[PDB]
Amino acid sequence: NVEFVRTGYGKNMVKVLHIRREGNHHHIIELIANVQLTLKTRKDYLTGDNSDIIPTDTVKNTVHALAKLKGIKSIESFALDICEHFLTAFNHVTRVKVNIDEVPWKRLEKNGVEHNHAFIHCPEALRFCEAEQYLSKTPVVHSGLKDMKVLKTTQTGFEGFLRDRFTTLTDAKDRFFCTSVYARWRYNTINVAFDAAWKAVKDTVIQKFAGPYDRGEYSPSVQKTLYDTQLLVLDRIPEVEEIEIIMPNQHYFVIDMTKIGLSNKDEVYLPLDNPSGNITGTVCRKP
Amino acid sequence: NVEFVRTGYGKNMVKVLHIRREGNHHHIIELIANVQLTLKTRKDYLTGDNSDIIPTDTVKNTVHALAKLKGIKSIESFALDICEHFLTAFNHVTRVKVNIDEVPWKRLEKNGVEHNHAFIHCPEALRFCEAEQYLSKTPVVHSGLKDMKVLKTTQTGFEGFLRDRFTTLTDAKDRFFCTSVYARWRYNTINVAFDAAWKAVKDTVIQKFAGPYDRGEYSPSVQKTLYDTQLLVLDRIPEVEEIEIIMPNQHYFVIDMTKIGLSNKDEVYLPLDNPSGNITGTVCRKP
Amino acid sequence: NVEFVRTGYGKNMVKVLHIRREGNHHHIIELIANVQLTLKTRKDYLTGDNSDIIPTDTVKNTVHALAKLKGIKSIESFALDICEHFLTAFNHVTRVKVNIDEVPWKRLEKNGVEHNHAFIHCPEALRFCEAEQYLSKTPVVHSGLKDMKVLKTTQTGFEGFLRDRFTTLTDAKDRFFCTSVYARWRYNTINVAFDAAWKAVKDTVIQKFAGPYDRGEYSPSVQKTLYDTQLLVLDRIPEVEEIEIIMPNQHYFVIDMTKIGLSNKDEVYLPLDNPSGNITGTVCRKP
Amino acid sequence: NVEFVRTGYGKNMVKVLHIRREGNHHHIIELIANVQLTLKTRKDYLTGDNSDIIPTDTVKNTVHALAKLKGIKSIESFALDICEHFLTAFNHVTRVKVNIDEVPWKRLEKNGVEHNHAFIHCPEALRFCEAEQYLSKTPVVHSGLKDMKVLKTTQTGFEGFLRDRFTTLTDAKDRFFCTSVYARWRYNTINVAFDAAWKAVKDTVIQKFAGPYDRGEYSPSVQKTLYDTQLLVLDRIPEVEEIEIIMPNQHYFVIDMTKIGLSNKDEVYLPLDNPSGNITGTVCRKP
Repeated sequence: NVEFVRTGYGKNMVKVLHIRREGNHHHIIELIANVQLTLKTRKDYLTGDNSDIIPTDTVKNTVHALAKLKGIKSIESFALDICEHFLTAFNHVTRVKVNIDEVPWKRLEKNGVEHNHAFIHCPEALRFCEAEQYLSKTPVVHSGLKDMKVLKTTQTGFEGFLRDRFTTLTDAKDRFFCTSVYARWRYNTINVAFDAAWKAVKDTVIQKFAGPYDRGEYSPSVQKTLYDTQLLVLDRIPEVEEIEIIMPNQHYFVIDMTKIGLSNKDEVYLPLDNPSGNITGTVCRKP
Repeated sequence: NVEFVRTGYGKNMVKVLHIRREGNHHHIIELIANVQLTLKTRKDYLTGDNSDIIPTDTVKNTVHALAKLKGIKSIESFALDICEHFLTAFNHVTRVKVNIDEVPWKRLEKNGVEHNHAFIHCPEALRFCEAEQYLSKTPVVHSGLKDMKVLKTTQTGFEGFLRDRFTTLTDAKDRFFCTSVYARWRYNTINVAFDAAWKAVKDTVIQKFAGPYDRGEYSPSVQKTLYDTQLLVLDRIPEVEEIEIIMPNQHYFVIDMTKIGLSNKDEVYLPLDNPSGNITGTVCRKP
Repeated sequence: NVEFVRTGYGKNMVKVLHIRREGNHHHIIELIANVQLTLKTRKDYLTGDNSDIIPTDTVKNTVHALAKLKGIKSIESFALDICEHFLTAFNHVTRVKVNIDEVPWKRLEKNGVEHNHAFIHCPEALRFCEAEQYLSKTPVVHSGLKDMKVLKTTQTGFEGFLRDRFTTLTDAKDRFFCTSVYARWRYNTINVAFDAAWKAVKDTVIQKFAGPYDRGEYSPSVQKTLYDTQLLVLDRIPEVEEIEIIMPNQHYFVIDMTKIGLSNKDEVYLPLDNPSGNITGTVCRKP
Repeated sequence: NVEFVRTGYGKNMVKVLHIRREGNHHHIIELIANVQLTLKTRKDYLTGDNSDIIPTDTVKNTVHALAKLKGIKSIESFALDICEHFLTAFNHVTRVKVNIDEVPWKRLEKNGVEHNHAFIHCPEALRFCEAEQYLSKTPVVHSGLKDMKVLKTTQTGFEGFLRDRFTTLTDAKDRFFCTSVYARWRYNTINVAFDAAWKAVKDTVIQKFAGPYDRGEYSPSVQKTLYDTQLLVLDRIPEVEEIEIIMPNQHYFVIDMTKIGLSNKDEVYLPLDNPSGNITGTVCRKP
């Protein structure tokens, strides 16, 4: 024979919007939710016995209901509520994992004035989270951002690297740096101001990336920029225990025009989709 | 036997970023361009004669070159320069059409302070344009916006429609209205303040959709909203001669939970991707 | 001040699958349909009067309904039925347009035996159609194929073209030719064997592109290959009156490796997404 | 303060096509590659020291060069060569992980003869792999298939499930089953006939999904179909050690037409993108 390494089932792509009407003032949150369950029994896989299966339509129905019953403050707490539900409202469930994405609605805003009930879509950075809980254990939550495409046109360089027989790249004291940042962090407590924690992380990444809006900040290696950002998050948000960052390097190359008799000294650039540099890192607090 | 009704060829997906730097204060524009040429001879089609063909690679080189030589003030004027170039540098080109999309870079901004050289991607709406010119004739420019996703949670209704065998819909005094607006307008002259124009059209659409940030504005049929915005655009911008608008109705339905013994008082909603209402309209000035 | 040039509304992305079970042998057709209606009255746009509006939900319901009632033999005939219905079941509808996309289900098959009820998704090319009819007029049908990606590794060249100030490209005796074909043709009668005609066009396109299967056939100009195919379709199918073809030129370049001291003698190629050649043409029968 | 958990960097989306010409017979492989390296030194993150950095542009060139130098027989073998190189041509590299996706070119074929140099795109299923190697250690290869959309119109059901407060679903003896299979397996030796292994796994999955092309095989639970496929994969291919399979449930629901006074007798269906059932599992050989 064989041996199970891992099982799970659930409903994916459960889209939902929750509204809270105050005055004429509406609060809105829309997300796409994915829930996975692990069972104590594997008779479902072994012999096709369905008697312990919560039907995927039902888990769909449950997410909708919990939205009504518990309400939705943040994507994280909702995830935690879904988790706790499947672990306490049932007995044969050993593990539940919720991954949800938030739909980036932004309240319409004419300088300081905010519309009571109109919103526009602004994918600046995309918010997501995950909450995973084992039966009778304290839950684990990750939060993160993705697709934050930022661009700086100077105060970046790359020099003094290893040259080998396959190397053709020449040194550069100045070059574009364009990325689409992805970040994912684990919390040390279930007790966090999630909305606020999130904002802080985001603001940190953009900040160490851009530096002072005046003179900028020179960055000599995206590795070092990446590490410096990690450390800054860990100081500002004590409840973050671990942080992972992915920074693609989406290239803009100066178009050489000598073969057509023009001298293009860094006016016109060719944005190149593929391929792309990729720079990663995951750091945690010394236990 | 047969007859040509229409020919064209060129290069598509020509990406470019043009930068203009004042020391540490940098200005940028990035776009994706498509250009098409029509030739006087069809010997290329009839007999495979390449004697009159301007290679697509040359069209690419040219878009690159003109970006350096002419600079890029707007995606529209860039579009007009490409049209003019191929009609005057050659004798046998009868028509040229350039369709271009702007990559929506936004200068980074915190609390009134704006970064000298850093950008974020937050597409309220995506900008695009077209310029089409025949030999020795005056060129025609269209400009437009797309993928502007907006949501209204109230101040919309839909009642008093026709019932037939297939109608199941009941009257509604109040409901969500969500759309992803697309608009395209033909200018009556090449003499336009393009940046201010495009923004003016956008702001008009958002303002008429949302209404006052105080109370909103009721709309009984999206057709009328569509029509009203058209008229409003024709008042606000004299150089616009014709305007087309497509408004999807991307649906948000109140989830019935009675089958699970809960009463959902318009709190939790189901976003439904497909299908979607589609309401279009095209209006021009009466000569 | 103003004047309508064009109006229309409807429901889009209406997905539907129809099944016809004879023995244990199931026949299936799945499509995504979008229908647009034009009304005699414009009081809906002008004054928010909905009394002539056939609700888009009803348009949705009707497409589901006609499917049961008329059944679905082809997307073209279904499109024609939708047309006929809205024109004959109402009097205030002046125009209806149905554009349909077909989901490329292919019956599962191992060694000549065909599963009675299992299917796999292998979109060699994607099929679509359009039907447009004016009140009490004879309808017009278009059919076409899209996203048919094919590649040749030889028997193509591009020499004897124009050099101008911006040309850098040299003669090429041999090169890859890769495209993603789009074709769209109008029938001169509603009386067509649609499944057979469509297949005929497709086979013509690939055959004139690729064959004979041994040594292939040299083509000196993509313009000419496109054209010869237009003539071959017009010879094989008397009911096609007009045909349009678009062929992107998706580039594969031999990677120059001399700068790293290797000689790449046309072994390793760079597939490049952007930019792309584009070659178009529309010819019709000499009336 | 802190301590590293995981570092890595490289080039992503490296596209490559390798051609091998015999007679008139051309062989082709087109793939897209991702390479990640881990270094012994962390001076790069700590202080922005680049003296140990192999530039991503170099990794791109290395990949290109290796395609020419070593050739490309399978995407797995190419992956292993890239691993091998960076670990042996250098000293400071502690780990390399390469991920490759294959572009599904299929040789064009009519009436028993196969074209010598023409291909068409039929992603029946999409192939991919991963090779990860630590310095001086034995490398690990995973391979997989994805986006295999298969559909059956009968021989599936779902009954005898667990009921709770949020359940509305009723027993169902017969229903459509549409999935888009994803499977990924680890080999216990890097010494494998990859092309055949791949193919066997693929055919096994479509095999067990459809049952006999005559009567099908009744299936009561995708968990069992899932598990059943996993064991047949492990018995037919001794070199796969662990197997992961994910199967979405892309729903096709019978359209109730009674509210418009029709009986839709399991003829017409609504395909639903969202939400989707999801059933996963990972089983391995017991050590």
